[PDB]
Amino acid sequence: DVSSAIQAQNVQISSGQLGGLPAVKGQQLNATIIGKTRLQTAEQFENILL
Amino acid sequence: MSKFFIDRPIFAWVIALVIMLAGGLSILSLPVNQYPAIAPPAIAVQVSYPG
Ligand SMILES: CCCCCCCCCCCCO[C@@H]1O[C@H](CO)[C@@H](O[C@H]2O[C@H](CO)[C@@H](O)[C@H](O)[C@H]2O)[C@H](O)[C@H]1O
Repeated sequence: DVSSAIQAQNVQISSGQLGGLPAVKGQQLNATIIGKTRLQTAEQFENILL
Repeated sequence: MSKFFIDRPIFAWVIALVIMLAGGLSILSLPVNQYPAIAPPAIAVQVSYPG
């Protein structure tokens, strides 16, 4: 259960792109969207709901 | 030589003609290009970690 929890709770959000091609006429602002990386601290780990 | 070849100018010619013949037939199969390979070899590593 713990293994599975950590696997669902300590992942990278893959993240797309705002104004990705193909885009609609206009667009104007093209910027990458960065999501969350992964847990780093020992705490972040002690967290994670089981 | 020289003295040898001065009284043997056919022989003289023939050493010249062989050299020319050899070097001639070579011009027929040499690679041609602007410059020789004068650039440092580089090897490239690529991966994409998506997003
Ligand atoms: C980096 C690689 C290079 C490889 C290529 C090597 C080739 C070099 C060629 C040199 C050979 C020359 O050989 C040369 O023959 C002629 C023949 O007339 C001689 O010529 C003359 O020598 C003396 C000096 O006045 C006289 O006594 C003589 O009467 C006269 O004939 C030379 O004594 C000899 O030195």
